[PDB]
Amino acid sequence: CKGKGAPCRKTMYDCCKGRCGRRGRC
Repeated sequence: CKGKGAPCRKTMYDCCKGRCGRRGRC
């Protein structure tokens, strides 16, 4: 999974601390 504050993938909610944000970061 991704990390909070780190640029996640605009694919889905891969963030380990929530979902991806519109700003490109979780």
